[PDB]
Amino acid sequence: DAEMAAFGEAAPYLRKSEKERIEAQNKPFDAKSSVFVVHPKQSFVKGTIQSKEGGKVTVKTEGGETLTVKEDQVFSMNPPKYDKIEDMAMMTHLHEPAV
Amino acid sequence: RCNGVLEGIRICRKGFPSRVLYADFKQRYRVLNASAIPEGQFMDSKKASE
Amino acid sequence: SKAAADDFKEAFLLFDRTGDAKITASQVGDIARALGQNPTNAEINKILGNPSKEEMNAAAITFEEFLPMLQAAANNKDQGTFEDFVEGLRVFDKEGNGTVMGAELRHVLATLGEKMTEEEVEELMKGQEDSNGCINYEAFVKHIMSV
Repeated sequence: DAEMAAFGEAAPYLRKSEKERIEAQNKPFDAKSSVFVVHPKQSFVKGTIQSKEGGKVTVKTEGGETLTVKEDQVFSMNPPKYDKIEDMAMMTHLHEPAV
Repeated sequence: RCNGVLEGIRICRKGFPSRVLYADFKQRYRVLNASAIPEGQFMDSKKASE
Repeated sequence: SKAAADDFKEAFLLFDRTGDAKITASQVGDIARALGQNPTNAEINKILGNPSKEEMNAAAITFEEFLPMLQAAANNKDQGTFEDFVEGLRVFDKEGNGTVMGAELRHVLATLGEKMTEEEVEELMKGQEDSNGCINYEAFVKHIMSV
């Protein structure tokens, strides 16, 4: 904010307001349940883990859908701290979906 | 895949996947040894995280 | 065992402020240390809870519980090796001489792990650190193991 001036007008397209950030990184997160998953129509959509079939997984969706997919059709989701990371390679979750 | 992007991620993950930028490192984690991590981050943007 | 050391019972009469021969559960950590035992505060905490004993509500004691808790803590004194204490601080500062910069040891002792107050940190550095800002931990750990 303080920094950004040079751009000023461009700023919004380069970086986000220091609270937009803050409001995004500092939010509730449930690791053990929040996840990315495979999806027949849409490539990978996000969801919440519901149950566990011992090597199958049932997940809710973000749109509202329930699918029971393999263990490796399921991929973790980065903590909010990594929202719109400048360098995805700083993420602690190097997946296909997260990218 | 065809870009190389996904291959750079691969090679990274064999390696040191997640890579934190220093300030981005300070802010989020200062609180862990709050006194000594804050001092580090403030005192040298890099030296801090150290 | 007695070796029946009856001076542990005489020291319990010096820590009980009411004279009724009971010592509250919050004093048991510091009195195990004053009898020559250094259990960590998480260990003192666990054991307590382990035995469904809540240090959150009022507590009393009896000598008949404090004696076996001191005897259960007395086996853990084999963890007090001075090689690892001096080698810990030798990995904490560069060069071949045992000196921590003042504020490095003070901030690490207050904020890393079991929080020691900065009042207690200043009382443990008072005399061993001179005005150069360099604590010689060869003599510092020697004097800390003198008590």
